[PDB]
Amino acid sequence: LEIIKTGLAAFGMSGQVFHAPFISTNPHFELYKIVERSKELSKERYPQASIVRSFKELTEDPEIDLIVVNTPDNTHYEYAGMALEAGKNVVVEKPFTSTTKQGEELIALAKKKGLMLSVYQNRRWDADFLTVRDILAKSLLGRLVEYESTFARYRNFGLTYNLGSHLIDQAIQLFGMPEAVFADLGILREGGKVDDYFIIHLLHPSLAPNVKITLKASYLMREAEPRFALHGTLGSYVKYGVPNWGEESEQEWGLLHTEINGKEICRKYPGIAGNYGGFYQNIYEHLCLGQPLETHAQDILNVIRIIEAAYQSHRENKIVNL
Amino acid sequence: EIIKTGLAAFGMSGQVFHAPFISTNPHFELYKIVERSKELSKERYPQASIVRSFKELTEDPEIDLIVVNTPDNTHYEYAGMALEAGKNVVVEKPFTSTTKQGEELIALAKKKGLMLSVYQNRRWDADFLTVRDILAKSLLGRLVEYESTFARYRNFIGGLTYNLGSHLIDQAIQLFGMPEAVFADLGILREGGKVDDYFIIHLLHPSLAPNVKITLKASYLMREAEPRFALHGTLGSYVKYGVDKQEAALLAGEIPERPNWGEESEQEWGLLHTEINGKEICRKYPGIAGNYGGFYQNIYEHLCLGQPLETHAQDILNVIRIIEAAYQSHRENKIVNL
Ligand SMILES: [Mg+2]
Repeated sequence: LEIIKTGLAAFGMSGQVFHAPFISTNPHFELYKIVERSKELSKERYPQASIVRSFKELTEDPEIDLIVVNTPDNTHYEYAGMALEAGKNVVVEKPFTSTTKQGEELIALAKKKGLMLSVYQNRRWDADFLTVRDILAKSLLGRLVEYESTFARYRNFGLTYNLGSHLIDQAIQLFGMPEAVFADLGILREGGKVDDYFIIHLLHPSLAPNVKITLKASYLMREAEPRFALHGTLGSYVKYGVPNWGEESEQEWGLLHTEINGKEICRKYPGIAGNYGGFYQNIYEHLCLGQPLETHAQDILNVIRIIEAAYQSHRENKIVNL
Repeated sequence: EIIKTGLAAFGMSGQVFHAPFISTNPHFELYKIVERSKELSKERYPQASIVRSFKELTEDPEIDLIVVNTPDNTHYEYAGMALEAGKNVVVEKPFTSTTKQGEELIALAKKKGLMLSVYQNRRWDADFLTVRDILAKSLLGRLVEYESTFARYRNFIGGLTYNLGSHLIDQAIQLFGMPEAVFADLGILREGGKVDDYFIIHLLHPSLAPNVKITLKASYLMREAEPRFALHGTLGSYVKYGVDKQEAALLAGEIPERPNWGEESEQEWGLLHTEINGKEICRKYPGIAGNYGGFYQNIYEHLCLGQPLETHAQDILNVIRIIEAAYQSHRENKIVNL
């Protein structure tokens, strides 16, 4: 009900694309202060923001309700820590912290002080994932029985950490944490030193324990597997991959093949647009209206636990129970 | 020169998979057909002799080969009777009710110097034959991944892992050998279902290619079908949809003799996306025709020309070992090491 005065820690790509346009347009937030080291780039589009020269200046201002930590990766633990100690709610960009221990510390500190600690991941707000969420919300496939998600690439010259994070994040958000993890990893390309292939099964996710989950990525898929393939009792949705913050061109549309009002339909499906402002609207609804936050920092720790369970599964040739 | 053949039953399997090929192959005579009460074979095979019992096949001194395609419970007894009587034998799946019975039959046939084959016809599906061709020609470069799936959609109502998984596992073993370990996850995804109607199986480190990633899958709830095959290599990929058309044509009563038998259209062919002499190509791959007659042609080449038998009964025992490991992996929530 009171406007969330927001300090933005950096005005590089991420500040200009992921953060400032939505803090600005959202009427429940004020783009109040922006850190720029020497430049005044933000003046042109955001003339009512005040430019400060240092991060500490955001933490020392009692008017600030929220600090967005989108500075370089190495600064994240220190900066989020400074902001929380100063009594500010915090958004940190992925990667949240350099260690799990650090992440646990910050969550505990936020809990102690009654503050929000959110982790920003732009892919949560992309057209493709939101379209999948919407298909599920509307039960277009009937009762869902299978979910598959693959990052297909073709490149010669670790994947489970780099692309697995996004896939695991999205699966946990839709279906909850699994009882167990199977993973098989590969180094498929000659001369490779880190995994360039994985397949992961999340066994019995808490919200939908009967749904079969497959997460995959590979650098040797010259013909791509689907970015999403979903199967239900009434139908299927299959989507192939190419920020993704608007609508999608026809070439990118998924195929929806299902039963609607008792009639079989099989058509390319435009889906719904990306909604990068959704991140901030959810923060508003959480802080002001007490609604569930979709981006709690504990999510990231949960993804890391799954990533580690996947590497353990492969290394030990075992199903890892959680 | 000519293999005199007795067919143990003229039910569906008899009319679809066996009689049309034993008949059209010039190296076989469809000599005798067991029909216990009917005379259904007279219309299409009027030169065959109808007998009323299985014993009339095994006691026939002029029969070289007996095809055991009777109801499932007889198969051990019937194959044993045929072997003891000195005949070469084909058994349909299920080979035997137990593994011990199967091992017994294999040893008996070996002792007597008799052929014991198990009918596994999907080795001659158009799609799989085409896969063998692509691999033979190294079109994908070095293969790194093999996915094989039977996608079905039937949202209403022994398991799928036995019924369809047997075919997929057999194919995978033929190409890549036996795995070191098995992971499987099975499901009953349909309301009211009594047996598994979904499986995913990983055959981990197959002997002949231990770095190739293997996924075998089937489901009765895939309204939009996943590929029948998706193979990936260093240079490219091959992706195929659909199923072999032979069984439908044979069920309709089409005679398999003709030049275009087992052929697929350009639409049915798989997509090959790879590098051929330096250049990227992406096009439908003119495939190998489906050839269920190849099962019998192989039997002839084995018995008459001393060539290797492709379909040893031991192959199905190997397949069953994998199936049992898949069931154990699912039931016990563990990777099963062989
Ligand atoms: Mg205020």
